Amino acid sequence: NEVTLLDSRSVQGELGWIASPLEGGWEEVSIMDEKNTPIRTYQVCNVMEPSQNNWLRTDWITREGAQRVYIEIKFTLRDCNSLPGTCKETFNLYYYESDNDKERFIENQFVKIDTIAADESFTQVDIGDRIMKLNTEIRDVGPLSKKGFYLAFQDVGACIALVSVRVFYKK
Amino acid sequence: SIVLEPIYWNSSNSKFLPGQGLVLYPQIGDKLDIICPKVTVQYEYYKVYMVDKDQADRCTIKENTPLLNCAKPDQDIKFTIKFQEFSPNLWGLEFQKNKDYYIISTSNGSLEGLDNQEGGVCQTRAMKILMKVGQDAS
Repeated sequence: NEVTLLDSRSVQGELGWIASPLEGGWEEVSIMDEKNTPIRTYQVCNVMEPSQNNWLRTDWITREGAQRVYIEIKFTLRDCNSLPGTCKETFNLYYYESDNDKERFIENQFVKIDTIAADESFTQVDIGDRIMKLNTEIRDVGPLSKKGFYLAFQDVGACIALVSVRVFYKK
Repeated sequence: SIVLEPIYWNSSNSKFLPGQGLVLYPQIGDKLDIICPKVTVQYEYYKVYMVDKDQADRCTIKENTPLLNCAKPDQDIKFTIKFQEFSPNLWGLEFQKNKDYYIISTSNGSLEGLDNQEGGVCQTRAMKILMKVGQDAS
């Protein structure tokens, strides 16, 4: 059906993905799953600040000998002006192939997979009804040739939160 | 900055001033880690919840869900709280400056009484955490 190579929900422990800047942008915070289960998430909402360029690249992800790899993202995005007009309702998803599973820095190095957007956002907290305003975007990465890769997330001023990040390849 | 210094939820933690729990003065933006470490190899079973002043005082528990289900003795259990008013995440906690938030546990500490809805560890060791968001210390 789908062989997973990564699921942020079931990696246990702390996620500890490297982010630039280390703080002030993407921050790894916890939450209570829609189905309660405690998960680790990433987020940033520097909507009121200028020149946003917050990066968050995962860790080494092996392609386990696969060519095309699918990326399943589950973000939320709070409606910007629900806070004290023009609103960033997207972000960019990048990637980088590598046989080295200990890259410790790594932008121009990265390749943009697509400008991803939120079909739905929210104004109030979780009060609104209950919820499944949880966007889930699916993306494909071209033919691969190396051992693994890294996934990069670039914020540019949107009040977004990444609830889940899953990757697999379909056998 | 922001990273507030982890808070191990374990009876040996001296910071839990017996009879008054541990009091904090976290501000907006502050990040905090409640940790339930592994084992070495005696582990204290807990079910940590966040409750209102009512349930905080006269330790009782009730749809009242655990932020920490410390019950996995081989690995670390942890919930990283982010002291933000407006949450970028819909399922994420939110706070307000000048309000108190309480985190207690009514477990015996043992696996036996992990679901006790009354008193427990809190009542005894005084394993409560009072957070006075955006407030100083008298």
